[PDB]
Amino acid sequence: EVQLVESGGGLVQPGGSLRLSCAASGFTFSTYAMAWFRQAPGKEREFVAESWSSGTTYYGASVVGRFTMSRDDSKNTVYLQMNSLRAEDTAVYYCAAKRPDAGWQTYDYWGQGTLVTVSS
Repeated sequence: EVQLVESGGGLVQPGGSLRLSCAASGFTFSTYAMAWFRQAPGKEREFVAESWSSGTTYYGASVVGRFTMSRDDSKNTVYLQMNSLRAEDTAVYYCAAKRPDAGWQTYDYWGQGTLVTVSS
């Protein structure tokens, strides 16, 4: 079955940086959109970033200019580079995958997440 596996979570101080990665298999990676979402304690899941093999990449309003996402289609891996981290970036971060022929909010596959804590 499809696997999406996040790596890289942990504790970072405010102002620090952290890079997450997500390894994908079991579906046609090159044609899907890959995305990062996050869920802060007790809140609804929030869009973070999305990237297509065409190069098109875009971000949530709260993170644009601080986070960057990249994809390595040759290695079935995506990355989230998080800079200038803030306490309110604390969340479980999830990788997700979306078919090119699905509605723009329909994500078929979800990783199990990685915890990121930003605290002094």
